[PDB]
Order: sequence, then structure tokens, then C-alpha cells
Amino acid sequence: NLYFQGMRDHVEIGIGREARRTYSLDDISVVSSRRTRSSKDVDTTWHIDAYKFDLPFMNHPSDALASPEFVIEMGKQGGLGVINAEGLWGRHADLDEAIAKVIAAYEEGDQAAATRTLQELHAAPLDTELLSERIAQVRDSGEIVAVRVSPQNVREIAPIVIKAGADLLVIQGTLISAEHVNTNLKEFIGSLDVPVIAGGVNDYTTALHMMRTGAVGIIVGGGENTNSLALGMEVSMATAIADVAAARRDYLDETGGRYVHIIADGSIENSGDVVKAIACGADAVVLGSPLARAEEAAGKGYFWPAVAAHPRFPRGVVTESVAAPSLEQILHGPSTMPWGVENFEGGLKRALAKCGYTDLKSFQKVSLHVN
Amino acid sequence: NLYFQGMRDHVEIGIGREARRTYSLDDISVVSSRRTRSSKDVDTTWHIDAYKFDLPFMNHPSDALASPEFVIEMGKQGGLGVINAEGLWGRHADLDEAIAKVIAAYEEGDQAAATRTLQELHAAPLDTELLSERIAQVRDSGEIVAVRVSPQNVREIAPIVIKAGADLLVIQGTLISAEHVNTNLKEFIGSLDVPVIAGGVNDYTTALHMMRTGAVGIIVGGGENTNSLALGMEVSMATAIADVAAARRDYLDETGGRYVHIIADGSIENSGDVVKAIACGADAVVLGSPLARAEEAAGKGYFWPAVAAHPRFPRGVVTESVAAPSLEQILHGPSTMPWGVENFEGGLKRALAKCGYTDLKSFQKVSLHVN
Amino acid sequence: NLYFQGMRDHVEIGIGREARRTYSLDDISVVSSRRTRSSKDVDTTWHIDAYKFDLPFMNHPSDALASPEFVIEMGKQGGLGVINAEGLWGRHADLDEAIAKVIAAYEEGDQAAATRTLQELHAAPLDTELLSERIAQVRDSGEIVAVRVSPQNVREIAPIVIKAGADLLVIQGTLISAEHVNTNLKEFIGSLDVPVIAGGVNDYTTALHMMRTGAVGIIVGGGENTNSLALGMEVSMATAIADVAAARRDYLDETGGRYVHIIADGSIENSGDVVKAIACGADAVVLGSPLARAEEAAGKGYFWPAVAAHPRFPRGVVTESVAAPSLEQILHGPSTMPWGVENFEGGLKRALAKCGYTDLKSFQKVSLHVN
Amino acid sequence: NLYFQGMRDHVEIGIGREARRTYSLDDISVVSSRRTRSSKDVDTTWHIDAYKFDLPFMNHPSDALASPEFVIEMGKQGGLGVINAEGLWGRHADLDEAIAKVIAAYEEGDQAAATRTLQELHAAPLDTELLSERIAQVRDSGEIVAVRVSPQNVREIAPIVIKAGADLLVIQGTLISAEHVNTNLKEFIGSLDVPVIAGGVNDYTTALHMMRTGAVGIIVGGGENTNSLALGMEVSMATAIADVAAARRDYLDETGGRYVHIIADGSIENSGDVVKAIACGADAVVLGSPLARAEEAAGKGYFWPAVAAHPRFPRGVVTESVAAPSLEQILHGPSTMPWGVENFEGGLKRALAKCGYTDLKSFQKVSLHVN
Repeated sequence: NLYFQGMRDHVEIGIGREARRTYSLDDISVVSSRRTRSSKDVDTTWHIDAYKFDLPFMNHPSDALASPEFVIEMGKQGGLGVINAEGLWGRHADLDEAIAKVIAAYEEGDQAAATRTLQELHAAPLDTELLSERIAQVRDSGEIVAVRVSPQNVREIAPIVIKAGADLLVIQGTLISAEHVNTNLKEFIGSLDVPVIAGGVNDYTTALHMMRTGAVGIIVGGGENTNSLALGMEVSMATAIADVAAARRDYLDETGGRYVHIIADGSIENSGDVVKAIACGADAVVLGSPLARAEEAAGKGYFWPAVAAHPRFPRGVVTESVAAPSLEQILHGPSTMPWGVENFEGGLKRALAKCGYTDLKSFQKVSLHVN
Repeated sequence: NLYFQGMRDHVEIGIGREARRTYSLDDISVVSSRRTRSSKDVDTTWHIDAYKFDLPFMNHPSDALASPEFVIEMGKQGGLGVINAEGLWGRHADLDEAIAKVIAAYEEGDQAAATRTLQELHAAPLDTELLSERIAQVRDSGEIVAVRVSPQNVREIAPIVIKAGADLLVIQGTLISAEHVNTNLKEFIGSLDVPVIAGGVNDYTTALHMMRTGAVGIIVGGGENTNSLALGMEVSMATAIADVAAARRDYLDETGGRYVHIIADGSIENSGDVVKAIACGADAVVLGSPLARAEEAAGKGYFWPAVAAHPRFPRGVVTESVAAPSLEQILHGPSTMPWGVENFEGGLKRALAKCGYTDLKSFQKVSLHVN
Repeated sequence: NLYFQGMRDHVEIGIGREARRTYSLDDISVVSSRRTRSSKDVDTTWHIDAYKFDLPFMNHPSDALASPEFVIEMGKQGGLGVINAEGLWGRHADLDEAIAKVIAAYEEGDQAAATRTLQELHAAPLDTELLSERIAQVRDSGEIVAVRVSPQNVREIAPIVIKAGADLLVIQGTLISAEHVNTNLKEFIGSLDVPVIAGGVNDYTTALHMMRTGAVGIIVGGGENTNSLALGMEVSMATAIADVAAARRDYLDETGGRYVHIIADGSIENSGDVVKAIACGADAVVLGSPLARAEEAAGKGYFWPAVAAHPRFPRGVVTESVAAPSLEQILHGPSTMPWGVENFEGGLKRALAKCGYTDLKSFQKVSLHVN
Repeated sequence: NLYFQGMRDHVEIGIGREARRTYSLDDISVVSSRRTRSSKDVDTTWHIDAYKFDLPFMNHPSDALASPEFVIEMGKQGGLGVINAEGLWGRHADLDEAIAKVIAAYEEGDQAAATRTLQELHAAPLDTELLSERIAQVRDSGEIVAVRVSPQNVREIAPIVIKAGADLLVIQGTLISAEHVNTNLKEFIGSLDVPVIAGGVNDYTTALHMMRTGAVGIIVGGGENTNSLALGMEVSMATAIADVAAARRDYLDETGGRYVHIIADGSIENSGDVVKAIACGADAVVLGSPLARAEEAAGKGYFWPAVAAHPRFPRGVVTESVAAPSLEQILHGPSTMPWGVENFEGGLKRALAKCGYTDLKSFQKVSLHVN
């Protein structure tokens, strides 16, 4: 079986060189083989660590979305709001003014001026007291405080943001490993009194090693980026989620029950993509660019990942969305758009119900087609 | 054989996760391996229950097509006219005025205003006496009266439309199951004195269970909808028709001869798509958007499925067609367009004849290519 | 071997329904594994029946190309000129005027007016004396006279065109069979004193039966047409040429040496397509739309197949090409365009030479890639 | 294994005709399965013959890039500058004026006038003293002098360019073989006192024979050309690099250690393509059209291969790029563009580091995905 399956799943690229066939969310679809259920009976609650969210959604931690206002509203709307500790929050007193400059640059001088402007704004020094002040606004709302730090600066910044009120620490790059060789993360994560979500991790082995650090969640994928063009690396999200889910299953066995959550970030533009991510093994999803249309989004319709601001090798671009709906409408409807970019909750519940499922974990076994 | 075939027809998406390879009508083509026949010798008659139609065609039951005028003309032209009981017919005294508002909204404010306008018009209460009056116009023509009801409201609405003159009841959603769990259909169908066509059903098991309810026909596919984007569900029509045909074959055996018709609705834009649907196992086809060009179509060139009007989660859009031909010309020619959107009869007969077949049932065994 | 190969070359479309995987010219490419040869050493001569052509090319017999002038020039330039007996030649005294009307209709009213105009012009009665007069112009030039007749009217028209001077009879439809059932061709072909080329034939069995009629050549493919959209039939030319070549090999064995030529018509836009057709087994190729750019082409840059003029079910469209080059330049260069649409001879010879071959028959064994 | 693998890697095109499945750089991606390294620890040095280049890059030898200024700057920036001996350098006293005419022709009269203008400029006689003068400018800079000659004229031109100062001879056509039959290269290469790089070679056998001539490097691929359209030949670069790498491995064994470099030229538009080429087995890469944006590029944003100028069968086109960056910025950054067309060094190092590698040779074993 594994002999013939591996034969089928691999190709000879050339004499003495093989590759593994892998799949994107666009390559697959979910199938109804069961008696249909009612969408009103579908449970979309997300239980992670000590938290229960109404929706299995976290925003991507880019400043294009995540003003303090937005983060609080994400929590009010049933999801997990996530802050970028290392973007514009601690670097510019007037956060709206900084965002406005990126927008102006994009409209006046395309993605080139936008990149240049992002590079300059992110090059300004990080004022930890200003960052802490903004985190306190989120904390004082009563919503759960999740703060993202880069793998590069986690040891320096994590204690500052935890002191400021972070309930959950997100260590997120487009790609992370548990062990890095320079010129450990287990002890560091073990030392914290807050749960940690870490990523991006796209392979089984790296995932398993990351789970062994004590992380409560693993982010699969790299969000929005230009890695395919710049690095020749393109995550096949269906395969990546499924492989990381296999690591989760094996880690559950090895520990006798510790359940590490799989959170998909990448290739997610609509509610169908969310459905497919859950089907592949994800417990939850990061929503990025679809939330840029929200009235509350800091970037007014524009989106960019943090990696768009790298000073030497930017790997992201500013995109613009295609009267703004509220974040509530985007997440809960009523939808006035049939393209799956509003009422994410409704689409998720209807898909599960049509397929005969009433909870997210069970839906990870739904039948799949590859088209 | 089944071991290696299943190996070939499945893929490993990732570690411990498999998917079935499936196919669309666009993926396939019909092949001539036989002595050619004459198109004048090809029989396209469709014998279902007590009816014999000249053409194996029914219109999709959306108001964009199905005014009383249109429905009658579909019957006059040799097909089966189908009415939407739950659209605009019972909700607005002036049906042309209601249609005009959707058109105006689309031209003035794109698919957003169209969706909003459809949502509002469908939210108006259903007057069963107004609906019955319109059904009576169709009944009084002498054409066969087919009326569609949603799975949701079939128990309430079916008896009203049967009383009004329905000869055939169509229970149609984008996806239906024989058994639904809320918070049976066999007894209900068995209680009626009219034949029932039910769908959409896309899988073998659901089809077999639906056949066991007493339905005389099964609709395969979901018509036009945005399920791929909104739910992550995309019907692979070639595979779906073939799978439902296998259920039909097995149901024929189990009952000793009861023949349930397979009617394809989805992925059908031209006469070649119709040919391919029959080749895969369909006895007949629903024609939707291609008929929107007809002079008699209520929507004047525009099309939309009923699901475009859902108040919380619309899953369809208003499309516009690319001096109107008559429905007669669209169905029987002479065609002045070589793209397969007129003279559907002619294309079907010519395809069968070129492939060496003179009837629709036999054509279900034609050789296929996958390109 | 055949068990596993057939498994690999077939797919399960659905439960109990299979299809054969097939390939287009666009799917393949020719490979150099040998010592390179010089293009000046490559022999492109085409020896068929009693004729030797400098180039293995015949024009597609549509009036958009084939005025008497053009046909003669095709012969002067080293190929085989082919006349449509059943187009405009015998139907309109002023052939340029008729062509001008199609052009005017296309520019003034798109493909709809063009179709309508073609339908009307072809509906005018065929004057056999006018047709014979035009054929005599070609005959009197000293070039080889090839005349195409439809399968439908071959018994009526073939003797007229042979009397008028035809040296070769081409019986061409988009698809032909040796035996047709209505409401034989062997005896008919056997009765003629001229060699016969017949097609289109795309399958092994039909080809073998057509070879047994006495035909000296088989046309594979249907030229330009809308069969994919109108009939759900799309020829996979790489597979079709290869399958018909297998019939040729077997027919050669069965007869002890009778060699039936394979002439590809379909999917041929550039010199690379020609190369690929020969690689798959073709002895020669029909050039259609690429020749419409020739100064001598009757249609002044426009192209259409005869099937664009069918009165009830047209299956072709008028296309327009993208200071006219001469037919000599298109066939022999010098090319000033690097896209393979001029100097067809040069491209063919260079491809063979780069691959290590110096004649067309040997090149049918060249290594292939599927991309 | 080889039985089933070959079955899997081949397809039946038709009865009795097979093809090999092959792959492009676009079909693949590189995978991180290891602990990540730091990009500052990645060694990108290229050791070939007696030379050590900071970057594993050579420019494509077309005049659109390679003025003497540009060639020198390529060397100053850490790569290998390569001169076309047979382009405009020896044919026109005023090289900028000649380039200006191609640009003018392209802007005023599209790719047709550009082709015609290139044909005429290249038809002017080669003045070996003018060529030698320009080569001397490069030589006097102190940078390494690499000069390209065509396979056609290598015996005549190679001694002239070596006398003028060439340190490395590049014998480059879109496709070359070790042995050519007209109407040897080992002795010729063996007679020279300079190392030789030869190509394009895309297959194992031709590569092995070319290695046996004494060449120190093999160019895989044909640069930019229209061979797919004109000849029906399209190089699948992933497969071609891998196959030529297998020849390199076997040649290393047969000789007991002679290492022939693999240099990819074709399908390389961005840093991700470079990464993928190295992963497939390349030691270095030719950069062509991406360098046309450099302020120092002779063609001011325009690019063309030498084969665009062929007098009878041109196989290339003039393309235009989409305030000019310096060549330094294109090769070393800082990048202000996230699409992988600047800071090639940075992208290469970051990709290796993310995948867990610190040198180019080791990276040839990185895991691959086929998407």
C-alpha cells in the first residue's frame, strides 16, 4: 500500500530526482454523502487553552487591520483579536497618520512607493511604552489580548507585551522552526505563564518538534506573501494542513491527550476556503485580507502583511479590496454578496450542515474531491 | 482491479488524508468509433411517468425565465415547462414590474443592488390565491403543469400547487437528501397522486435513498450557484451524473424494473454540455441560463437562480446574456450562431448520429475521452 | 503491460463509467536526443500516389483561401492546391463580390451577420458549368488539380469535377466513416480512375475501414470548427494522429505494403504544430488559417471553414488574421516573424535537423515529451 | 521499481506511441523540512576552473545587456560578465546608435520592425579589429573576460577572441551537440588553453558526450526563444537540469572526480526561478531579461536573444521591461520590489537558509513539491 501510494504521490522530475505531488485549497472540495443537518444545530465554538471563542477565527496581525479598535471589535464579534507588537503601534504616535501615508503612497506611486513607505515607517524605533499604552486599551476593553511577536525578537519583546496585558502570545513569521542555527524555544515557552501559538509551520516534522516546545497552537502557512516568486517556495495548504494534522494526531498519542490546535493562515479569501481548511484538519483559521473591507479595519480597504515592510528583502505587497460593511456583517451577516466574503459564520455552518456535520472537529473527516 | 483502480482514482492530499479525483463536463468529450447515422433517424423523445416529451429538456424553475407565458411556450416547443411556486409569482401582483426592479437594480448598482432587490422582493408574503391563479393560466393552456417547491416548504406548498393543477411536483434545492435531521419524504411522496422529481442529489448513496422514496426522477447538480466560493462545494457533474446513474442501475435491479430518470442541472451552457450530460447517464437536462436569450423569457436576457434571493446567505448571482431569438429557435433552430446556444435539438441529434446512436438511452454507453 | 498501461491511460469518471486520457498537439513537444544534422540536408518531399510535392502541405479547401489564383500558387510554391467544389465557385458568377459580402457582414455585424451571409451565399444553386470553368483555369496552369467534395454529395459531384480536370479527389467532412446508415464507398472509390483522400477520421477502427476502401490518404481531424461547443466532440490531435498511424501500420501489414498517407487537419496554427503532427505519425499537413495572411488568399486575411455556412446547424466561424506577405514567404521565408507563422518549410527542416533527422517518415519515431 | 516508475512517468499518446512526462520550473517548489539557518551563513560563491565568483551568476550574452560597460560591471558586482562576439560589437562603430535603432523600430513599428532591424544590423560584416578593441576594454578593467561564440563559427572566431583577452570561451546556441553531421569538438576544446562552457544541452546523453569534450561547464536550456511555436520544441527546465545533473554525476564517476558545472539558461525571471534551478542540480544560472532593467544595460530596458536577428528564421523577440535600478541593486539589493526581480543574492541566500542549507551544492538535494 505505502509502496504503490508513494509511487502514485511522487513523480520523477528527471533522472535521479523526485518530487512529492501536493495540493492547494483550490484543488479540493468537500462532499455531502450524509443526511443533511440544520445549520442552526452546527457548533462553531473554538475551545483553546482556557478560552472559548464563538467563532474559530483570529485576524491576521497586520496593522492594515489591527488598530486597537479593530482588535477589540474582533473579540466583541466572537473571534480572537491579534495585535502586531512589532509594526506601527510602538513606532508612530499617530497611528492613523502612518497608515494614511502607506495609502497615499500606493495611490500616488503604486506598490513601489507603498513598499518604500512601509520600509521607512517600520525602520522608526520601537517605543515600548507607546506599544504598552495601546495594548492597555485592548486589555481595558475586557476582550482577550493576543499579541504577535516575530521569531527574531520574541525573547526581547514577549515579556514587554505580557506585562502590558497579553493573555496569549503568538510567535509568527511566514515560516518558523522549533530549533534555529545562527552565526531553547522549549525552555522559553515553558517559562511563560501564557499559552503560545507558533508558526508558520508547513511540514510534519517541524510541526511535531514545535508541538514538543509546549505551544498550544500551530499556525500553518505564511499568510499573504510573495515567497513563490522571491524564494521559489509555495505552500500547498491542503497538503500542509493535512500533514500538520497528522503530527497533531501523533503528538496526541505520544503525550496521552495533549491537543495542539491547527490554525490555517494562507490561501484564505472566502468562506469556502475556510471550510476546506477545517476539512483538511484545521481547528481554526486566520482571516486577513477578507477583513480589510470592514469599516473598523485600520487600513480602510487596503491590506499588507508585515513582511511587505522588510528593509532589504520585502516579501509582501499592499493590495486594495474589490459603503463599508461592519466587521459584524463580514463575520455574521446578513450577507448581501454571494461570493463568500461576508457572513463567514453562516457559510461555515451551512457547509457543515449540508455535509451532515454539527461540529468542527468531526468535519475534519469529511469526504474530499480533488478537481 | 478495484484495488489498482481506486489507487489510480484517489490521491493522498497529505499524510493520512485522501481525496477522490472527480470530473466536470468540461473535462470530457464524446467519441465516434461507429458507422455514422443520420440525424433525421435520431429519437430525442423523453418518456417519463405517463408523459412523452418531444425533447429531453425542462427549464430551470427561476422567474428570470418562467413567466406563465414562457412555461406554456416551453411545453408548446416540446419540453417540460417548470414553475417556481416560491418565487415572485405569489408575492407580487405585477410580476413584470417585480422583474423590472431586479434588472434596474443590476444595471444601476451591479450584483450588490440586484442581490438586495431580490432579497426584498422574495421577502414579501406568498399569496396562495395569486399563485393558484397563475398556475391556472398554465393549466388552461393544455400544457403539462410542473411546479417546483423547496425542500423546506414542500409539505405546506405541494398540496396548494397540486390543487391548482400541477401534474408533476419538482422538489428542488441546490442539494437535497431523502432524510434530514432538524432542531418521512417516502411517506409524503407515497401519499401524492402526482409523480415527483427531486434534487439536487450528487452522490450514489443519497440518490439510491431518494429513489426509494418513490420519486420518478432525480435532479443531479445544483443549477447555477456560488457554492464553490461560499461553501467550498463544487459539483463535478460528469462524476455526479455517472455515480447517480450507477444508483439508477442498482435501483432498477433491486425493484425488478423501476426506472428513475436522471435529469442534469448544472454546468450546462451549450448543446455540447447537454450531449456530455446524456453520455454520462442523464435521461434529460435542465436548461437555465441558455434560455434567458429567448424572446419569451421573463427576465429579458438576465438570469438568476432562486438562491440569489436568500435573505442571509445568498448563493447566486444575476447574470446578463451575451433582436431576441424565439424559444423555438433556441430549441429547434435554424441556428445562426455556431457556439451551440441555439438549435439544442439539432446539436443533440447530430452528436448522437455522428457517434453512431439513434436514441438517448443507448448513448449513455458512448466512448469518452478525458482531455 | 497492457493491463497496467490501460489502467494508467484510463480514468474512472464515476462508478461504472470510464474514459480514455487523450492528448492535443499543445500537450506535447519533440525532443533532441541525437547528433544534430544540417537543415540543408533535410528532405521534406511528399511522395503520394504518382505525385511528388516539394512540401508536405495542402491548403484547407475553403473559399476564404482557395480562389483559382491561390490554388495555382499553392502548386507553384511546392504544395498541393485544393478546391472546394461545393462552396462559392459554382454558385456566384463574381466570386470576389461573394467573398466581399462575407467580409462586409463580419466587419459591419460581427460573426452573426457573417454566419447569416455565408448561409445565404451557400444556399444559391450550384452551376456545374461555372464550377467546371473555374476548375479548367487551375487545370490549364499545369498544376496538380485536387478537388474536395462533401461525403453527402460525392456520388453526384465527383464525376463532374473529374471530367473538369481533377487529378485527385478529396472527400472531406469534419468527420467521415467508410460505412454510413441512412433513412459502397469501397465500390465507388474502386470505380474511379483518380486517387482519393478521405476524412476526417480520428479513430483506429474507422481509419482501418477507410483504408480498405482504396483511399490513398486519410485526413485526420476536422479542420477549424465549433464541434467542442456544439456537439461535445473535441479531437485530441496527438492521440488521433497516433491512433490512425497505428491503423496505417496494420493496414501496411495486412496488404503487404500498401502505404496510406496520414494528413493532419486541425489544431495547426504554426510550424511547431506541423512538426508535432509529423512526429505523431502524419505524412503531411493541411494548412488553413495560417495561409489566410497570404496576399493571394481569396479572403484577404479572413478565414472560415465550409461548415460555417451550414443552413441549420453552422459549426464554424469567420476569424480575422492578427502589408500582406506572399504565399511564397509564408511557405519558404525569409521569415520576419518569429512566431512560426512564416517560413513553414524552414521551421520544419530546422526542427527535424535539430532532432537528428533528415526525412519526414523517420521523424515519426522522434522522442516526445508531454508537458 | 524502474518498471513501475517508468510506467508512471510515461503516457501513451496513442496506440503504439509514448511520451515522457516532463516538468518546468513553474511546476515545482522547494520545501523546508530542516532547522532553519541564517542567511548570513549561506555561501553563494561559485568555484569554476581557476575562478571564484561571489555570485553563481553570468549574464546572458546578448547585446541588449552586454555593452563593455555592463560586462565590466557584472564582474565588479560579483558575477561573470559574458560578451557576444558575433552580435553588434564588431559590426557597428557606434554601438549605442545600433542599439537605438532596434529600440526606435520596436516603439515605432512593433516586433516586426524590430526583427527586421535586428536582421539588417547583424547582416553587416564582422570587423575583428573593432571586436578586439571592445574586448580589450573589458580585459583592461581587470575583470574576468568571458566571450561567447556560436557553434557555427567557433573555429574561426574563438582564436580571435582568445588573442583579444578571453579567459573563458562560451560556445552557446539555443541547442548544441558534441558531434554534428554536415553537408572534432573534443580535439578543438583540448587544443585551447582556456576553459570552455558549452550549450544549450538538455538531455542526458548529449550532456555526457559534451562533458567528454573537456568542457568545464554545460549550459542547460536555450535562453529566451520562440522554439515552442516555431519548432515544436519546448525545454522542460526542471527535467533538463535534473537529467544533465545525472550525466554530471556519472561523468564524475567515470573520470574519478572531474566536476563539470551545470549552468541554467531558460525560464529564469526571478530569484525563485534561480532557487529552483539550483535545487534541480544547477551550479549557477544565466540571468538575461531580469538584468535588462539595470541602469548599465545597453538596451535601456529592452531585451532580445541573438536568435531574434537570424536572417531567414528568427526565433526570438524583443521584449520591454515592466528610474532604473543599478545592476548592484538588482544583484545585491536593497530590494524595493517584492516580486523577486531585485536582490537576487538575498533571495537565493534566504531560500537556502529557510530550507536549512548553507551552500549551493548541498541544496541540490533539497526536498521538492510538484504543484
